[PDB]
Amino acid sequence: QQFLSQFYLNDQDVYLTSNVGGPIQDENSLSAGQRGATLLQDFIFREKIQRFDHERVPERAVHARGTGAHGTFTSYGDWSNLTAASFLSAEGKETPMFTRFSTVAGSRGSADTARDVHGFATRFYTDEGNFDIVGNNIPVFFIQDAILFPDLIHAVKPRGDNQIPQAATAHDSAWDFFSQQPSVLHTLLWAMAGHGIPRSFRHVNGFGVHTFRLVTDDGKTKLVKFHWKGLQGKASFVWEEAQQTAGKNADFMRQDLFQSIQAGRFPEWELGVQIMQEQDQLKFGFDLLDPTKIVPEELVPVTILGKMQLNRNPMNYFAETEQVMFQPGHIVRGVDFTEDPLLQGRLFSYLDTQLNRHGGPNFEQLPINRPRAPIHNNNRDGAGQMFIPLDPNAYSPNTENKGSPKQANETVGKGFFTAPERTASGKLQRTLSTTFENNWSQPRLFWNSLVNAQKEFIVDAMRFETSNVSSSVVRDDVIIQLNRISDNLATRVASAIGVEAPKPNSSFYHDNTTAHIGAFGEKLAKLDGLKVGLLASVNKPASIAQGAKLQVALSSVGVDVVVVAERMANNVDETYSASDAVQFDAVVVADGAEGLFGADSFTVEPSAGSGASTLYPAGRPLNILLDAFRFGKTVGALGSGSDALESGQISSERQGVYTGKNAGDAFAKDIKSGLSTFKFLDRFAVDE
Amino acid sequence: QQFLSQFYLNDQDVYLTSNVGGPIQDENSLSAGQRGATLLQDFIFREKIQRFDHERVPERAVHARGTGAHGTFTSYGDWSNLTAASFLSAEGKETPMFTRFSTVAGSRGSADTARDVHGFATRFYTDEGNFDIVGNNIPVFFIQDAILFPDLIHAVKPRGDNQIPQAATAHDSAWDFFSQQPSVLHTLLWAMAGHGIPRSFRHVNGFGVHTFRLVTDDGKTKLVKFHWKGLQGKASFVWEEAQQTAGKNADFMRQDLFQSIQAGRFPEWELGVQIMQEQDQLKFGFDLLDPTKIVPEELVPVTILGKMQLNRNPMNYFAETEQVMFQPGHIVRGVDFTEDPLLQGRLFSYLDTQLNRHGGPNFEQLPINRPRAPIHNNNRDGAGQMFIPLDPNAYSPNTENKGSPKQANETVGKGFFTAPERTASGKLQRTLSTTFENNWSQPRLFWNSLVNAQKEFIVDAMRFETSNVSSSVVRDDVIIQLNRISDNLATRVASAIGVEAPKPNSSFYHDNTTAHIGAFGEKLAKLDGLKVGLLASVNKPASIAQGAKLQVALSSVGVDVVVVAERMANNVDETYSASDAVQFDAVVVADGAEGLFGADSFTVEPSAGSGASTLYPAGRPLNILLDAFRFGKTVGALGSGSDALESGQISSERQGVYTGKNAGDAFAKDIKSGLSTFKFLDRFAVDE
Amino acid sequence: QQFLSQFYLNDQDVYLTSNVGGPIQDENSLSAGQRGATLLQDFIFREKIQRFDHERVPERAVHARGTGAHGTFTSYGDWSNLTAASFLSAEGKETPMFTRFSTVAGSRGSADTARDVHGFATRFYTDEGNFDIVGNNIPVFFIQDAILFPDLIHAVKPRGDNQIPQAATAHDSAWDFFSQQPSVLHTLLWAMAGHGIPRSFRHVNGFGVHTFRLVTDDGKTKLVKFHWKG
Ligand code: HDD
Ligand code: HDD
Ligand code: HDD
Ligand SMILES: *[C@@H]1O[C@H](CO)[C@@H](O)[C@H](O)[C@H]1NC(C)=O
Ligand SMILES: *[C@@H]1O[C@H](CO)[C@@H](O)[C@H](O)[C@H]1NC(C)=O
Ligand SMILES: *[C@@H]1O[C@H](CO)[C@@H](O)[C@H](O)[C@H]1NC(C)=O
Ligand SMILES: *[C@@H]1O[C@H](CO)[C@@H](O)[C@H](O)[C@H]1NC(C)=O
Ligand SMILES: *[C@@H]1O[C@H](CO)[C@@H](O)[C@H](O)[C@H]1NC(C)=O
Ligand SMILES: *[C@@H]1O[C@H](CO)[C@@H](O)[C@H](O)[C@H]1NC(C)=O
Ligand SMILES: [Ca+2]
Ligand SMILES: [Ca+2]
Ligand SMILES: [Ca+2]
Ligand SMILES: [Ca+2]
Ligand SMILES: [Ca+2]
Repeated sequence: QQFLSQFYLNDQDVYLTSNVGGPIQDENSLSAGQRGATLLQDFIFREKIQRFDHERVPERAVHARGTGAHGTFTSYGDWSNLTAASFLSAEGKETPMFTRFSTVAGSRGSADTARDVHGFATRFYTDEGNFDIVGNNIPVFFIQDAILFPDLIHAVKPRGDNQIPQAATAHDSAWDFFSQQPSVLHTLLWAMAGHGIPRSFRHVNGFGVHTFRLVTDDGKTKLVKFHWKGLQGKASFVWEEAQQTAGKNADFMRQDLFQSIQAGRFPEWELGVQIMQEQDQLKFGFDLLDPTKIVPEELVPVTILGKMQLNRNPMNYFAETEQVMFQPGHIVRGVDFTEDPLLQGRLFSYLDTQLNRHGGPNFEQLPINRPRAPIHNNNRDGAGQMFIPLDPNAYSPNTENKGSPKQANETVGKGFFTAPERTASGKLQRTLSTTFENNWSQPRLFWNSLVNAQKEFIVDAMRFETSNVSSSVVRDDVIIQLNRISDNLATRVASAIGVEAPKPNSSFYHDNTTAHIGAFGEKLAKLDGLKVGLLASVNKPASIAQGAKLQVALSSVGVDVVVVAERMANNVDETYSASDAVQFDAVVVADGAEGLFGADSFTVEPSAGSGASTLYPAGRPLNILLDAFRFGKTVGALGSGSDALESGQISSERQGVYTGKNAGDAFAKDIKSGLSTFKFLDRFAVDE
Repeated sequence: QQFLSQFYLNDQDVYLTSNVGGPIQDENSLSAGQRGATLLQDFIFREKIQRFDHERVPERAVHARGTGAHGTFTSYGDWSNLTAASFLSAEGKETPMFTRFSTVAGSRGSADTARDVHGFATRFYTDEGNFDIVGNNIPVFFIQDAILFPDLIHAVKPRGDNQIPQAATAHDSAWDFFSQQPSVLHTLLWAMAGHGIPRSFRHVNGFGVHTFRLVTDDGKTKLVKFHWKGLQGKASFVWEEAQQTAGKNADFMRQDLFQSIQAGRFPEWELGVQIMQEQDQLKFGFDLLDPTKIVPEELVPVTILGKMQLNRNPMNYFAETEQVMFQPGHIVRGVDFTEDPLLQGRLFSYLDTQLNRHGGPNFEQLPINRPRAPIHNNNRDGAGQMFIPLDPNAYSPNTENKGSPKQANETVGKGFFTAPERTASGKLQRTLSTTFENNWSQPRLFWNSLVNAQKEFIVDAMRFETSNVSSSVVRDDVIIQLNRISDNLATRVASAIGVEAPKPNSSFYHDNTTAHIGAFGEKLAKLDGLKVGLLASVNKPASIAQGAKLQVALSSVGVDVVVVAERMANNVDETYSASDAVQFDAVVVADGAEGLFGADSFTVEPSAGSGASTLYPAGRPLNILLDAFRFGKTVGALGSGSDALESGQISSERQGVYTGKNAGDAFAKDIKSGLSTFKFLDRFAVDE
Repeated sequence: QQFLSQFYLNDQDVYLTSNVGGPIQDENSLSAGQRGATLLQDFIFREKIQRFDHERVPERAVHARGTGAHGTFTSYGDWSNLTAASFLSAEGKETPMFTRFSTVAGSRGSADTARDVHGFATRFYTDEGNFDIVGNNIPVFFIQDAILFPDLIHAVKPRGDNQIPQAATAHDSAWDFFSQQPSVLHTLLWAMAGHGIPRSFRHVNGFGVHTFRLVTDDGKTKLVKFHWKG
């Protein structure tokens, strides 16, 4: 906020002006008489409406729906023996960042909690150029060659004739593609697991996906995978809960990130690399160049390089978040590409697509895209040229500008250089590498590694999605492919969708596992920004007062208590009308609120002597409680509030149901335990 | 320069970087082996070539060919009793300016010296907003309603089928339009006179064309015409000279301006207004709203308000000159529009057309277009948004931003306001005003007011142009219209083009004149930047030495002496091969150079022993001399240099031919007298 | 469909081609060897990805979320005593139409069932030119002068800092504008009633909102409101 502040427009206590600084008024069109026609000479009208008429720019072709934040990177060491990259050159060295998180398929107003792969794009504004790692929350991708991207995306996006369905793979074309292109199976399993529906952007990890090269000044290389290890913990929804959130708060995840940062609860990730040798490319039984494969951490551990903290919200979403233009081609000395055909083609796309978004070639001149390092080159002109180059002789080699700008390379001026030992060999060809052909072993590895509940969630997701697939041909092709991963998986999905159970095809079956790969099964590391909804009543003021008492006990772990009541009164945060279970990570019925939770509240006729409230829909309080329970959330009750649990047929003997006499330390302890468990998986049926 | 310098990129003694600050080299593509194919991952190649591929923007729809300079305006007074305009509020108040001069019809890269109307666009960067007067070097325009602009311009521009001819009205469609739309006749006469082919942009006046309103803080108005009175004086070419210049130096006028500013010979114009009352709109015998009419200075004198000086060339032509986007809608408090239908429609076009040029709505954010005043409004977003608005509540009326930005109007915040007594009355209609119907009386006024030679130049121009009109219908229609101006004019043109001499139609004939309206007839006020070509010979070093001697005698009046010889040697500026009469305002043959001017030099056989030079084309020196004479320029000879005059059959008794013994003060005095006269009109035949 | 069919591209049982008619394959990038780098000379790759990279156009500034259908209008009469409009000149005269329905505030991909005013835009492809009535499902609008449109829309649309909330008036700026500009109250009541959340586009009426003029060949006029009665 040193650098960007030069572009700020402050509009506090000032007179309105045109875009060229003439003071104006803008509330009435210029007319010929009181009731007359509007005049063409009204330049105030036309300038104002013209800016409005042209406000929009094309949404991103993929990842249109996203949110961003500023942050800072701190290096944990001097990594110069591993890479020449300046931002990693010293312990404690700090580098500004901008990060954008996103879904993939949906357009820009689609719901945050759609099931999808998620983007995780991080820019380092380094002292030797902008460096972008444009990653995902899943370490593998659907396809093995960038040329297949429009096929994949056309298949997952809405139908060409009617543009249905929005932000969903639950339609024929998507599953047609997945089953025709089995490379997709690994990513598919991740997306059908908890990783497709995370609780927030703070509760995911990030991955560069591709193998990259790190390069030292003397040209030595290592092969790496980039990791962003989240310091909050993994937390994910179940499907029915994600759907409900989409209806109640389309902005759920962007709101969570914004509010956490405003509250000073800065989320953090550690940057790590799996460090490998050039000679390791084929050593592990798969190709390091294949973006559908993970390197299990049992084989190569993650070496931690430093830490990113997100600590500042944008001032203007459009200027900063909408306009940020990431490119994997934003590379710096000390990093190089590999021959991963997915990565290779990506490099073309990100330079080209900004011409669509920006409408011209000078997109790197936007404040959010500018480097924090000097720019000196012979590039010229183009629409939207915001600089005035003083050198009128824009060519090399020259004598007219005394040989400047000067060439920079491996040995002089700290130039970028391609890793010097990289070689090409063989015939020019359009082929699929024979090393890429195992599409099934790693999906089985992932499947083996999940807790039973998460295996079920995958099954339930695929049952849901493929029941929406009309084509019998597609449904059958899907089951055949799933069967090559696991006969159990295929059989459990087939039974819901009218497909005969397949016989085992054991070519790729195995029992290998890798640890903690699922979204479920580990406790949260931090509870920052989680919310407890305290269901209270204005008719019993002592119920409302329990909010403040519970809050004081939970403040130190960064948990907010939200007081819900029938109407806005002192110390009430929101009304039952405006509330839903999906807003809260835990729900607590306050002592004295139990009268709102009658078991007949859903269907009772609102007669005068029923004394039903008009302040919220029939059964709203009980609905919040029951939804919270069914979704697997921590539920609690204080004092007589436990009567509400009985009305809802919720036994206090169940895990994740807590009762307390009052809102003391003993109760807060239970709630903290519940919140760290996050979801109580014993409430979900599993196939026998 | 304090403002624009923040956008400067200095590339002296620096390493080459990408657009995002990464040091690079850019001289070899990345290849697979020494003789291999280029790799897609070469981001250095692609960023460099993408910038190049997108360098161009659409040329302006009209006035594509032009040049600009920075300057400063000084007010001669406190004009607050005449106008609320801030830049005219104090004696000695200074305001930065940018000015662009242009032709109209030709594309980018067309010749400076095409016959055309010329643009004269001046921006004042005032403390209360940018104010543009977008004018021409002729006070009247061809048409009376903006809606006819595409018709006029399609007719004047090249044919639709083959795009011939460039930058010329000498084709059927132009003269078809002129003869079908007699409103065009007044501007046509100005353009066919010397005003169509000026010597330089320093030697023209400027005009706002339209009647505007000036308005005081209390709402009182005057009607005005804006004038830019040039302080150098009017100077113009003859047609055959303008053509030869187009062949030898397409950049003649832009070069003249650039070099004059570099030499510190800053051209100046005084801003003036003819001040009239609202009640004067019809009382002069024509309508002040009619842009085809002048107000003769005999009826209303010009009141001088201040002075513009142009004193700094751009640093980068594209960034500054190509991207400057003028608008008559860039108006400030203290000025208002009139109901001139040409002005009225212009207001729409200049806001719309910048969307084409810039490719998006944020063109006022380009450095050259930004105001030197604060911007505060609720306009938002759009492609190429270079600001970050801090106010997230971009609407009025608001409480969320405490009611800011606040409305500015006549009485508060110094807002723009429409002159409060302007009224509308009558039926909505698409009609030509009955007050606009006299198309011929003022053309006759202009014709009457010219010296005989300039009458002849109009005749000669029309003879040239209409001899290139194939259609007999068009030729006949032209003569009919000209005849309504003057039977003399019509008959003189008709005789060249095979049209029968028309009978007089005396409806609009009159004998009134207005003073000094032509481009010819007055002496120059300043000789700054005029050029004397001294034709010398390396074989007679004393001839070259006369250059320095003549230069010393002429340096005090800002005239340059250019020494021309066979080859570059000490104190030689140009070679005969690279020289032409059109480069010089006067040509002098040096003592000792006379041997180069033999009468047989055009046709002698260049055989071995003939002695003829290969250093320049046959007859070049004599050609320069004879061209200079025929074009009407000052011609001189020193010492035995006078033998060259004898060879060219040029008698020294002729006006504007001067001889002397040596380059002393007496000869220099004669040259200054010749340069002040500029063109010797007695060398041109006139109809009897 | 006779008119639009000339622009149809039929891709049943055909070989794949480039945009300039050259038969191609598009499933593997051209590489230097089996595991090598992708070549710049792969024009098949670049044309395919360039088309993809540039698929999107800006969404409409308002009414971004909408759907359309083709149809046909039939005149019930010869209305020449009321209007010179050609498409209303004979009983039984038929004119092709296209209609788009929409919400107002939400972006592309926002929910159909957001509470909002709804667009009802109908084009008549008449024999004397295209005629559009660009209407809404509510007969009155929030503001009385077009110059206030960006103010209304900036207030209703998501906050400038964080772009929250999507497709909703349930935030401070919207209600700030509504309460500062009481002209908005009539439309507000319609939108807060069932008209803000219809069951479908088939179960709403349409309105031109503005008073228009109808004019006969001899220049006689009536003032009208246009209605589409479902
Ligand atoms: C050849 C096409 C192609 C392919 C194969 C990929 N992408 Fe990409 N992606 C684009 C073409 C593209 C794009 C069309 O160029 C986008 C849309 C907007 C933009 O700036 O780039 C983009 C955007 C985009 C964004 C959003 C950046 C932002 O927030 O603005 C992310 C996070 C990713 N991609 C991530 C990935 C990952 C992790 C990939 C595989 C490992 C991947 N993409 C493959
Ligand atoms: C309605 C169409 C129209 C009409 C009737 C006029 N103009 Fe204009 N003119 C334009 C439409 C336009 C334009 C298409 O909007 C241009 C082209 C580029 C631009 O910025 O504006 C322009 C450019 C343009 C320029 C170039 C500004 C520059 O250097 O960038 C000048 C000097 C003028 N015009 C002068 C005039 C004069 C003195 C007019 C009559 C008194 C006139 N124009 C009538
Ligand atoms: C001056 C600004 C302005 C104002 C005051 C209005 N509109 Fe409008 N409207 C636009 C500016 C606009 C626009 C920005 O020009 C749009 C966006 C996309 C487009 O084609 O036009 C548009 C789109 C648009 C659409 C979508 C057409 C489609 O489906 O593509 C409809 C149905 C309406 N408007 C309806 C109305 C109604 C019934 C209005 C009041 C009676 C109204 N608008 C006032
Ligand atoms: C890098 O390795 C070298 C040689 O082994 C040694 O000087 C040093 O321990 C290392 N330096 C850093 C940056 O840790
Ligand atoms: C880098 O540039 C320098 C200076 O021109 C040159 O000497 C050197 O050989 C270049 N190449 C490499 C690979 O270092
Ligand atoms: C303006 O007019 C008044 C009254 O006629 C006069 O006294 C005053 O000097 C004028 N102001 C200027 C700046 O000329
Ligand atoms: C200008 O605005 C002020 C303050 O809002 C208002 O009182 C006044 O009527 C306006 N003045 C004119 C001349 O319209
Ligand atoms: C000159 O103009 C005046 C005023 O319009 C007019 O009365 C007079 O007749 C004209 N005289 C000549 C010489 O035609
Ligand atoms: C129009 O009006 C006339 C006279 O009132 C009437 O006779 C005629 O039938 C009308 N035309 C139609 C088509 O209704
Ligand atoms: Ca391949
Ligand atoms: Ca329990
Ligand atoms: Ca008119
Ligand atoms: Ca010649
Ligand atoms: Ca003489």
